[PDB]
Amino acid sequence: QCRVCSSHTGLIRKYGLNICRQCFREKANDIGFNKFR
Amino acid sequence: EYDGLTTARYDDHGFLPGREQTSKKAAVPKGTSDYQAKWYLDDVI
Amino acid sequence: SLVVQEQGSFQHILRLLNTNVDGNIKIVYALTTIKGVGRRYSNLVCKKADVDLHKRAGELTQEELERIVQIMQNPTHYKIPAWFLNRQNDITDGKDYHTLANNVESKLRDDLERLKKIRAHRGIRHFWGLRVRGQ
Amino acid sequence: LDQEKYDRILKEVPTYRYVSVSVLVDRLKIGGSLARIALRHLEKEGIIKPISKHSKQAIYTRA
Amino acid sequence: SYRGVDLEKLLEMSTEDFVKLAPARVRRRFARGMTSKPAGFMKKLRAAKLAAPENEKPAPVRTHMRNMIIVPEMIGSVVGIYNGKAFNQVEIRPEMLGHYLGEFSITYTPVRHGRAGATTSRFIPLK
Amino acid sequence: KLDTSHMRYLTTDDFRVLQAVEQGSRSHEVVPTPLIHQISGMRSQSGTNRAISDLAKLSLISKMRNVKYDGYRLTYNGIDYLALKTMLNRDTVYSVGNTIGVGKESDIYKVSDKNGNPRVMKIHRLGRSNQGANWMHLSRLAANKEYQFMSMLYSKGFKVPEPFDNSRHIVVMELIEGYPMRRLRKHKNIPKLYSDLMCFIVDLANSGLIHCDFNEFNIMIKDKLEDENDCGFVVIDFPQCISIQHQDADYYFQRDVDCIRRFFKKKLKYEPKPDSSMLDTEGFGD
RNA sequence: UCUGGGCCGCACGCGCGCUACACUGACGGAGCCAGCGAGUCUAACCUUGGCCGAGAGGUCUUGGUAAUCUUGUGAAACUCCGUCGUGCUGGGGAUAGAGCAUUGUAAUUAUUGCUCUUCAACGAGGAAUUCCUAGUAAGCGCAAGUCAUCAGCUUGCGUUG
Ligand SMILES: [Zn+2]
Repeated sequence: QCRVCSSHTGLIRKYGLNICRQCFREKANDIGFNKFR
Repeated sequence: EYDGLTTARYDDHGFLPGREQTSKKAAVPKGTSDYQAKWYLDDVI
Repeated sequence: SLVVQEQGSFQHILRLLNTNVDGNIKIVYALTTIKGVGRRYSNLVCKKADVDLHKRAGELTQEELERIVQIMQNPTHYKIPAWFLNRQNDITDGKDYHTLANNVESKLRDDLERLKKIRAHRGIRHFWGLRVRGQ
Repeated sequence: LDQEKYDRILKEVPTYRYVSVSVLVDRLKIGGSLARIALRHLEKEGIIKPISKHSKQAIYTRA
Repeated sequence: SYRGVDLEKLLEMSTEDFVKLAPARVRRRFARGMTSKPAGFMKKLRAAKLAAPENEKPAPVRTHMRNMIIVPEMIGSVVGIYNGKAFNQVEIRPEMLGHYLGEFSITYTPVRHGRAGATTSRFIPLK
Repeated sequence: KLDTSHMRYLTTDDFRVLQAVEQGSRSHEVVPTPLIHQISGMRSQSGTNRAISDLAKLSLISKMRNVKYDGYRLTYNGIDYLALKTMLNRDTVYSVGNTIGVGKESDIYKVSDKNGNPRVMKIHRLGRSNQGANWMHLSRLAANKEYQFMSMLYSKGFKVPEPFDNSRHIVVMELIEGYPMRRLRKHKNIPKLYSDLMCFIVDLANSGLIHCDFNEFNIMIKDKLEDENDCGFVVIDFPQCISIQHQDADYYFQRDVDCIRRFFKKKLKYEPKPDSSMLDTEGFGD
């Protein structure tokens, strides 16, 4: 599950990452995903 | 009278009197719950 | 190819295996009129017996009709194997058969009353549905 | 009934001009499969001549 | 009959020979494996079978799994099958072979729609 | 939307305050707090505030304060509720709701009376919400004119059902145990009903009423008995009717006749042996 | 914690879609063109090739931890040559039964795929309503996510236009 905020909803299961989207949308730049286009 | 009342005395401010015409017919296989006996003898007019 | 026309000797409405067929469409699609025989089964039955299917069903002879009828009850002897048949590995006798137009309804009624005397959910669901939407 | 429709095809072909399967069944006489068998037998005969051949439409000329 | 086979010879062979006369679903179910608790189920089944009085019905064996293939060592036995709430006492007859046990155990009372009096009476009060 | 379960949360004082709101909102544009406090004629400020808060948390009265101008605004559901209270004062509505058919301007629910007989309803929501007064006023007058149309159609021996009341834009109708031809499959005595359905066009046009949207979906066919198959043909073409003095009635009339012959030649495969009823004979009939 | 049921149950209303009502088409052979991708370790993903089987698929091996192999993803719509003639037809494929396979511990309220049979409504759709100005509408398939198995769910890609 999402190991940030105990999120059992909104998971993305790609690449064995299991973060929810609402925690991925602010931690993307620290991971490396930057908004380009 | 209060004996012939399906619901409580609230009909001035609540529901409609609900009619429940109970058509109880018995099917006999030996040992049967209410569900299968409800599935066996349904009649629609 | 070549046009070949004959003075008469074609029948409009014929009858085979106590079922009516019409003699102006091709043989396969005159044999789709009977029930329990579709397109592909009739193609296989007619192309076993070296019947030209480009020509029509009005010029069918009786010796073709008798050999088609002779194909119908035992197709297994003439290299029509198991997976083309409707009755396959039955619970009653354990063999394979192709059910006919007056036997598809006996098969369906036999399956439904068998589900009734088994008292399965499929049977009581189907007869409850029939007895409720019928009424 | 064969000889009179032999006469109908062998009379109708030298009357009108452009022939296809649809034009043969617009003579209210013949079916389309028999229209193709008459077309191929007529190509073997030589009353009509070919202009364009395609699997859906094929026009011809009276000669 | 099961495959054109008389029933009294069918009562006395083992499960592998039933698989050799089975359809594809039963053979594929046998081909992977079972758990150990149907062995105790058939043990108490034949224990209730051996205490049966002659020319009568045997002791009921209250069953609960709804996924098991019928294997006919329980011919003549009577079982009560769980539906999730209650029990349906069903006797095994030898013409129901090749079937799951859970199709003898319905899950709901049916959807009634031909009753306009009870529907009209139970609407929400508007006052 | 409309959720009718919430108005029984209200006391007598709450719809007394709601009646004061609908009385004060028909004289000015926006009613403020002291006109609700004074027009109601009730004792305390506290009860008015409690009733206004009861309508506010049930989303029936919208609080608006546009720069030192406190005021209140009626939504659709509050005027639906007070129309159903003044329908309750006429002791006929008792228990409401199964949605069968959602129209553009009229939504159909399934109601009952104190007697328990099956009935239906016709609400009217014009605009669906930027509430003013023209939308709900036009819904009210449309409901009123179709109530007079409904009573005039029922009073002249037609197979058009019985009206009861026109309580604001809330219109309460009798349920008919009837089926459309989407559900209907085959009937025994098709030419008798075809005779009845040209005679319906004939005496509507003799009355001067021209029902235009007269498709397959219009006709509702009641089944009175199951052994003798008694029949009744219910026609719902109320906003699309046009008068006989209008200039474009000709293609409407031949469209109605052309649709009924094409629908009875399509499904039931029945052809008209008498000729079609044309416009001028019906024009001289009125 | 243990089992067993569901969330899919059906007079129905509403909505988003798929397939069709056909002959610019249905069927049988041949021609055959892409791109965005993705893919397995302390496991078993994408799979080439050879045998068996009508097929579903099974089986024996091999390549790729990746612009290297799948893959040139030889995709579909399409192109030609033959069958069908306007006939609810050979259009349509709903429903249903039987058998064989695969995944899952477990498939019945049928997971899914194959073979035969059943061939239901449905003859361009009323009131009204959605989207759209150039590689754009529309038709068509393919890839990625949900993935144990299937899409009619979503996002992209490419073909014709
Ligand atoms: Zn989170």
